[PDB]
Amino acid sequence: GPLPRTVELFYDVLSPYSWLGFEILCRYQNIWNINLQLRPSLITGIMKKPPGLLPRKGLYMANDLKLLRHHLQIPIHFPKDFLSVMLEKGSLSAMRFLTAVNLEHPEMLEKASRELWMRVWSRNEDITEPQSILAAAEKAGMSAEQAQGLLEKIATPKVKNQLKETTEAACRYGAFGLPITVAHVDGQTHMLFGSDRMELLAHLLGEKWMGPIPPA
Amino acid sequence: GPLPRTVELFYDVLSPYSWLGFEILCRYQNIWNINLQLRPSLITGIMKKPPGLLPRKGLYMANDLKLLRHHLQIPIHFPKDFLSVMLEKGSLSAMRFLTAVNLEHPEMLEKASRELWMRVWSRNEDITEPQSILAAAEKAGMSAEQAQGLLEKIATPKVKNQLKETTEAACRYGAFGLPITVAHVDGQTHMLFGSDRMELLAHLLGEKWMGPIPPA
Repeated sequence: GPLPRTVELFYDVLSPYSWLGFEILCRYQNIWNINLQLRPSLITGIMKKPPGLLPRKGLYMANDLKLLRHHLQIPIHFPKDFLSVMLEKGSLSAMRFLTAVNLEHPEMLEKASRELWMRVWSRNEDITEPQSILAAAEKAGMSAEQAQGLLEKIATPKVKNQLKETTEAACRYGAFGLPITVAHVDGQTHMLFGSDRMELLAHLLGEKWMGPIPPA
Repeated sequence: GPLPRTVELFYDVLSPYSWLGFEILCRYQNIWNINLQLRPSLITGIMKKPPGLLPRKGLYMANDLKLLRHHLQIPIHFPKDFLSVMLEKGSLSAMRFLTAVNLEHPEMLEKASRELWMRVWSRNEDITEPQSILAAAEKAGMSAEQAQGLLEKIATPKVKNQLKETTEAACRYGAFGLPITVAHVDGQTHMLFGSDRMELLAHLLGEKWMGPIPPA
């Protein structure tokens, strides 16, 4: 039959909306005729303040994630401590780990990514310490040795360069933030920003949109 | 039967995404059990730069409106001249006119608003000159005298104050930009930003989402 359309998702586990778009795409990956390609990326390679105590956009995000938790049925929870803190700690080791997973055991990438989001954006757990990464990896179903082997590659030139190259690809697609979803279909390439454009994606693909929680 | 839910749309004809959200809402106004309340507002009362020649977000908007023209079937066209120019000229008279229409002939507000968007965001026509406003009003189906009568009220304290008050209401709902859609349902008030959250709105209302172009 006709070849599946490649849909690339560029994401960083530090991004709440990246998780939301990720889950919607994963839900459609065996329904639509697509080749979902996960692209672990680093927001700090892309991103190029209000004096008010409680900025309007910050309030909006807090309210929005509350609604989207229910709408998408994803257990996303705003962190108990300052967002600034999670963000300052960063996701470098985590994204390098996911890059290593992509290179060695791509079939584990989806669950590994989900488990890291579950730490940072569901349970408010650290994702910068080695033990933290390993905990997520083992929850994803990786063996301790497998996870430890991948952990040891986080700082290798190959993994560091792959993450840079993937992040650069996002930039070349016009990314000003994550997530971006890139569909290659009908002889064109389309970049969509955020988690709220999946119905438009469906239309680009000529596929049926059944909402953020499609049936069996 | 149960009372319709009030859904407020705060908009400025200078905003392209306000037009898009407007049309989707107007399409559902007699399908869902809602009382659609149009709220003419002024972006300049709410809004509180990249050195690069062609900023990424500007490219994104250009590409996005191209896709959305087809997805929503709305004849939106990026202006031939600099956006900065349309924006510098502003929409003050136009939004005051629409405020006057809301106060005197609310049943004409939908078409009057549409015709002003058709000028600025479809045909790249001026919306600051009196003759421009009148042209849109007459296209909406207003009599020349009716339109002229409203035009003469643009600078009255009553109209000026109403526009300020409406814009202030948007601010009090947390607006950091337009459009915002405010649904009062199930004992809560929810503010949604932009034109891409209408499926979420449907879910809040317990109504069926049939895409941006619902059937008869």
